[PDB]
Amino acid sequence: AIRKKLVIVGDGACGKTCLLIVFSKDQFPEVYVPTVFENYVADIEVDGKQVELALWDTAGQEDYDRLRPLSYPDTDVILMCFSIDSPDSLENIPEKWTPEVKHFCPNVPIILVGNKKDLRNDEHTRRELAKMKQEPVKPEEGRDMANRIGAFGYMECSAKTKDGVREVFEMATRAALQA
Amino acid sequence: SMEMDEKDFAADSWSLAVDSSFLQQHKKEVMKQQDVIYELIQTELHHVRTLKIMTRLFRTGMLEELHLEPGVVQGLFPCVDELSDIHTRFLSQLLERRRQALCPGSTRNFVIHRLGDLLISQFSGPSAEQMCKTYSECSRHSKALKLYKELYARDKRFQQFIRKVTRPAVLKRHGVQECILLVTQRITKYPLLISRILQHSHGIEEERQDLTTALGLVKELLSNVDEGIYQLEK
Ligand SMILES: O=C(O)C1(Nc2ccccc2)CC1
Repeated sequence: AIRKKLVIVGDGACGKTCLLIVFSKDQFPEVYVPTVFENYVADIEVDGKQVELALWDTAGQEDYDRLRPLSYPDTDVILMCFSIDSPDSLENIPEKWTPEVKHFCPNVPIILVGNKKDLRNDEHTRRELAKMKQEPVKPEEGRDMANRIGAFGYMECSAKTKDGVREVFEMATRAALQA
Repeated sequence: SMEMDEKDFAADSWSLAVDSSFLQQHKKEVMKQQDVIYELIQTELHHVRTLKIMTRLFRTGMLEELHLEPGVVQGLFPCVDELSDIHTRFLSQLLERRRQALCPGSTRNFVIHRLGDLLISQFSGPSAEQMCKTYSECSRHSKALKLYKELYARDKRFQQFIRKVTRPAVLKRHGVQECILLVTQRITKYPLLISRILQHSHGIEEERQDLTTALGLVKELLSNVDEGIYQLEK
């Protein structure tokens, strides 16, 4: 087993904490969804290789520019998160998150992850977004953004329905393994 | 950690920790408030358990089993004694508040109605000054990590000691570097927990105001810690 380190970055409403919890529990919490995530060491086996993946969150650190970079040392893979029901969180990816991740984590692979994909076909979501001259982030828009920022790849998931969650973490393990 | 507190906080939520016939007696909004309060104490117990691994298992183990140069162990675990005193006292007050709230004849059924006052005390006055000063001193976080990395890759006895004390499954996510980041990230969890407790504390207006003040206090502390940080290099 090789030890690798994954850090999840992105805006407050991107749903990065829910993604970590649903993955670490391997279930959608049926009684209480916790407010915070501490850390977790996942035993993952991808493409025949056994890896110990330490999972870290940056939630609560978005306003503290000197505290936040202390999460970056020895990172092997970055999960750059944005919410599909929030086009403004995607707009902040190349001008706020990408320059910071490339300064503190040079040559580290970044996977651009579109969270809350179930909300792409939500009645309340499409209506609420239309009241601001907006619509849910389309799959081609996420792919375009990942190209623009030089991401290793672009993926989508839904922590609520657990769809796409396992695949994001297996891919992240594969990205951490490359040299 | 002591078995007493580990059992009282073994459940995933307050609604699962209390007896179901006690849960049935409360309104939904109370259950939601209590679940976040339980998470605050539960994660505070884990944070204090982390600082105990750093002082008793890592730091003291290196002083008694290794011949490290003077100042090496201090550089690996800066302010851990001060941090352990600050948070063990805060945990003691949270656990005492829970205990006074227990129903007679019960060791699990309780409701914490007044938390904001305890949070205002913690994040104000001398106790706030000592947390700001101790967390600003984060500036030594990177140097501690480099020192650990240098020793693991150059010292046989240090590597054997590390491999030995971190071998139990209970320390899987609690190694030297994991401990250091878990401590740095703790302070930025407080606003998240307090805002969700406040979200469900509008029932009593004094409690909503106490929590609003307590939230403002944590954010002032975090802003002060953030401004006082500058990475040190060896
Ligand atoms: O080498 C392997 O076993 C892994 N898969 C992999 C897949 C595609 C290209 C390169 C490598 C990293 C997990």
